[PDB]
Amino acid sequence: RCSKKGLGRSIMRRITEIPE
Amino acid sequence: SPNMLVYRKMEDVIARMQDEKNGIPIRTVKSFLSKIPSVFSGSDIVQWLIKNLTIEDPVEALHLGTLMAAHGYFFPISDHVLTLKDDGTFYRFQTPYFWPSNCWEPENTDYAVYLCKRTMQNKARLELADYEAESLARLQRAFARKWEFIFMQAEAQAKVDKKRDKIERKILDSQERAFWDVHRPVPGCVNTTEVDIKKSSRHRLKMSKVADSLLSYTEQYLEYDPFLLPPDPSNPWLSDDTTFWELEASKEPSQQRVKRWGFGMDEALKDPVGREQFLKFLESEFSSENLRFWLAVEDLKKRPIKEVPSRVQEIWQEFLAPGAPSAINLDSKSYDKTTQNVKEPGRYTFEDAQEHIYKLMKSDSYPRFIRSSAYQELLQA
Amino acid sequence: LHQVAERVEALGQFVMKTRRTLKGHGNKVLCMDWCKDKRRIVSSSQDGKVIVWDSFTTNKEHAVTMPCTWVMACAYAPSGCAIACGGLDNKCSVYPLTFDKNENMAAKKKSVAMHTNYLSACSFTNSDMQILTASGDGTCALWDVESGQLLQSFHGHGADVLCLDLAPSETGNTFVSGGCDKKAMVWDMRSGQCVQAFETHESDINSVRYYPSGDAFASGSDDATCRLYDLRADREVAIYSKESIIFGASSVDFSLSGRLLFAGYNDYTINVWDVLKGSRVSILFGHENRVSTLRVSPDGTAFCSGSWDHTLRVWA
Repeated sequence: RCSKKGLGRSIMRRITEIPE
Repeated sequence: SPNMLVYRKMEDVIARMQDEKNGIPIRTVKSFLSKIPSVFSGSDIVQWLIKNLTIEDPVEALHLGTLMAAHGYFFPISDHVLTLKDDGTFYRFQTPYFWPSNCWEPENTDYAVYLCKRTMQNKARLELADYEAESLARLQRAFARKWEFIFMQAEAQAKVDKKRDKIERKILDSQERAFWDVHRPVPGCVNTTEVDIKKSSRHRLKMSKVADSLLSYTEQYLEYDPFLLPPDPSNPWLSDDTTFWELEASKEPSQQRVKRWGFGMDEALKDPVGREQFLKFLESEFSSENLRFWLAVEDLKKRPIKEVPSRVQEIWQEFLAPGAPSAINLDSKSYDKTTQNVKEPGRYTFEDAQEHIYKLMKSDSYPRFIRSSAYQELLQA
Repeated sequence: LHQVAERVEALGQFVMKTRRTLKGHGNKVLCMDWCKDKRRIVSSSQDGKVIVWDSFTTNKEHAVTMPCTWVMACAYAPSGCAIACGGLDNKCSVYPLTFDKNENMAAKKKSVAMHTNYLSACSFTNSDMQILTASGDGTCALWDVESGQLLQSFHGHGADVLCLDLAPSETGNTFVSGGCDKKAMVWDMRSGQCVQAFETHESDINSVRYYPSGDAFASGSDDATCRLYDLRADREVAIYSKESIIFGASSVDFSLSGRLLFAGYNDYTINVWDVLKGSRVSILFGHENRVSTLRVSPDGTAFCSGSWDHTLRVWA
């Protein structure tokens, strides 16, 4: 759960940054 | 792909729209209730259209603006249903990652994500309308297994965006609200996504000659055009009459009809009335055969392949067989072609013979008919 | 052309607007044709239901259901005996129009043509016995009525053809073709040989029609840039475009004068243009959705529209 959560968070962050 | 070019043209449009030196200025309003920046009023965009596009009708330019704004290039800040209304309401452009040209396609799980996120940002009200609440009810009933990480990433995004400044959260959430309006719209307004399954994969003469021909072919019926200048004002469509067509039914022509016959025997033969009167003259002049032949050819070109042989041999024996009463008259290559083809009934059997007799009739008969006393007496009244 | 055309006196105001409405369909509407009786109506839908109205009366006298979907082309008999509807089922059925069997207008379905792909349109040639058809095959032909007996073929293409219209003349029964290949080509039905072709457009082409003197034909496509082409000079005659309209061009048809020009568009308007001076003359905003296909009644008294709004109007 923790690994999945951290991965999802960092991934959404990197996505929203790629979008910016 | 076709519509790609359409979106490209309108991209040209909005690119000229948010121009550096020209363009609409994205203002920051100040109110007794709040201070809203980076908006503008629909009258602004209307004026911009009229200026840089020279769209004479305000209504026409408004309709262009209407469908543009219903393709996600700007939206009304307080409404779901995209419609440009010329007044003091506040708009905004869209983001290059959220145009519609980018082949985007949302899906049901993602609609669930946006539903959970909106419903959980505020918790002061069901910040939504009845159709979207209805959609979320169905998503619940059908997505029984998969909810949790949806809620997870939703509030995660909420933190990741609220952590940036307060006006940033506002503008980003406004944009990524409207872009899902356009791709899943309110029940009423038409979707602007779909596409039709079809796209779901040498002797020449001078133009002046053609100009004269086209102008003249216009003029000779120019006074017949029932849109531009009709002498018979009887319009069964407009003026609730029936008499015009009913006169068109009767065999007695109009004087219009008789003047119109005088242009070309082809049009005459198109007219059944013309056929009858021309045939009458040919009979009374003991000259009612070549027209009889040509009518025979045409009436032959109408039946299916079941009767083509039954007629071709028979028509030969009646007209094109030497020794029959009806004596169609051929030259060397004509009668040669006829004799060779007559064995085989064909959909283009008698082409050269028809050309021969047809130029004969067009060259001789029609002239004297128009010159004839019957024609003059019938055209007088 | 227009460098001499400015000489003809320009044209005045038009006041055309609605004179009827049809409220029978339950979907989009995607084909329509007049009769030669100059008053009836034919139009098929995308949801398997073909209709036969009387716009003069708005009173249904027929009804019929097609087995399939996306019925993309209908046609009316000259006398009024049969109609050919088909596309996406590769087979073009024809039904005997008359009040013959009060049981069904579809029950007498007799397969007549059938390609191996969706079918674009069809038009009768001259006699209630022989119908054209076009599919995604890139190849058309004439198909008899009762037999299904193919009569000739045309394989000059390589894409999806979408256009087909008779010539007005009863001189050489020819007809016209232009499709996805950006071109247009005209068959001579006496042989089947592609004697003349044309290409200037910028995308697929969505219909064409003859200049009603039997001497030329213009058209428009999803370039939004309509053009008119001669047969005798073999050359483009004048551009028909305007930067304002941008959307696709989804029909054309002339007025009996051969003066005006009609075309339904994708920006929901219609657009009548002068054939000589090249100016617009009106834009008659009626349709809440896109224009599907459009025709002029043969008498020369009005015209209807095909549109994406789930109903028809009779625009006078």
